[PDB]
Amino acid sequence: PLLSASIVSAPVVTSETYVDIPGLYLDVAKAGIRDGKLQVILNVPTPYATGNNFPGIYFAIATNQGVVADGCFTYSSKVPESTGRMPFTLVATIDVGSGVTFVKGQWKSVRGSAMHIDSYASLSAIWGTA
Amino acid sequence: PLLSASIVSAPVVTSETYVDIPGLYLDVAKAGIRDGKLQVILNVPTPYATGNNFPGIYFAIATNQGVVADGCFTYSSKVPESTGRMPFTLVATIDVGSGVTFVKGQWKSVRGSAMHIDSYASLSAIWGTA
Amino acid sequence: MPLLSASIVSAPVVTSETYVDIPGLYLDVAKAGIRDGKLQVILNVPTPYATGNNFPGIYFAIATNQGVVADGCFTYSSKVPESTGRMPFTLVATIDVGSGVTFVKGQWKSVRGSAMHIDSYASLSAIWGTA
Ligand SMILES: C[C@@H]1O[C@H](NC(=O)c2cccc(-c3ccccc3)c2)[C@@H](O)[C@H](O)[C@@H]1O
Ligand SMILES: C[C@@H]1O[C@H](NC(=O)c2cccc(-c3ccccc3)c2)[C@@H](O)[C@H](O)[C@@H]1O
Ligand SMILES: C[C@@H]1O[C@H](NC(=O)c2cccc(-c3ccccc3)c2)[C@@H](O)[C@H](O)[C@@H]1O
Repeated sequence: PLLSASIVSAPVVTSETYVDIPGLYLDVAKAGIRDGKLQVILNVPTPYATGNNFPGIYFAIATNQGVVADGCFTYSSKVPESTGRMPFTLVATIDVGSGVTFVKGQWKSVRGSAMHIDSYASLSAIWGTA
Repeated sequence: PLLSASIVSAPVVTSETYVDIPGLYLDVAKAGIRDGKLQVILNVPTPYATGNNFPGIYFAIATNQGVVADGCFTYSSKVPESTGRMPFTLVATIDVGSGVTFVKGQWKSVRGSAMHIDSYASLSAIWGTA
Repeated sequence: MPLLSASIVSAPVVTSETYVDIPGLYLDVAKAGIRDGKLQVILNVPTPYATGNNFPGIYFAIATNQGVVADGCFTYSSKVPESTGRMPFTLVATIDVGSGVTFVKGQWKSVRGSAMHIDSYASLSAIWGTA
């Protein structure tokens, strides 16, 4: 039992709080998963951030109970000569029998960065047992 | 059933088109997979690129039908002081019942870059159902 | 369909010329009753950084009781980075349990004397299957 959602682009976003990346959503309930474990992979292979103060993006895996895992990339220069593509992957294993109905990908600005996904990205899950 | 192929190095390559990374090939047919879903992970943990115009590498997951997912890393300087190692992971979920016999890893130059893998890299797949 | 996972929210700062264990990134394959088959292992360190004076970086490894099965690194592209940016890292290996594997662990080693930092979420995961 394999869940997968993929996008080829997202709207540009700037946010001080975690907001949902449109299209990176897995309905666990719709697949009739009510117990057990999901290994979740948020894969954003070609993201970039724009800004004037060491830009970056915070990414999270979230369920109906909140954020379960988060991370980020940041550039190593204040004003990068060019905002290079910086691959990002996040892996978390969640318990469904806690009352999980959904899994989603979120993002949040680092230091006011504008966040960009303009190519393929994916949210995936494999089901198993404790 | 768990598919896996790993390499410890590849030849240096420059290409304006996607070409196959030698050794990163999964034979779905030989494994007797003709239906269902594969979650594929292309993992190139220690790549780098060389060039004079903001180097990088494009990576793709491809089947007998073509590319199903792609991404890249790029540096953030035109002529990096040193071409740092830039980890890359791509994840895609494919339908084997569409006529898939193989899954392979490909790469393509960014702006004429020379592409380097000189350490471990892997192409993996887990089979499941919808 | 057993799913193994270990996660941390931080580790101690480390400088090491040799691979050392990242505390908390450990999977007991035996205790889970796995004695045969294949594990697909993912080491995920999404927000690491390194500090140093000479193009800093970190080497990461997946290891078993038999030794290292896979390794990689990130490195910065400047000798003395203006700031040590967070550089996401993932390593994927598929191992055989029936060779005498009891455990899987995450390791790290300095690049050029770097100090190694994990101060946020990181994970070691495994999915069991067969050839
Ligand atoms: C923000 C810039 O984005 C550039 N990339 C593009 O503008 C671009 C244009 C067309 C296609 C793609 C692309 C294609 C396949 C997969 C991902 C991206 C990138 C990239 O090369 C630079 O280093 C920099 O990060
Ligand atoms: C291109 C350069 O490559 C260097 N890497 C090596 O020269 C090197 C030499 C021996 C072994 C390895 C290695 C070992 C394990 C896994 C990956 C690479 C790297 C690296 O330190 C620099 O920052 C830079 O990106
Ligand atoms: C070493 C620096 O680390 C900074 N990050 C932090 O200091 C920081 C502070 C509080 C929280 C977090 C964090 C939160 C969620 C996930 C990961 C990290 C980072 C980062 O923005 C910079 O670019 C740089 O790499």
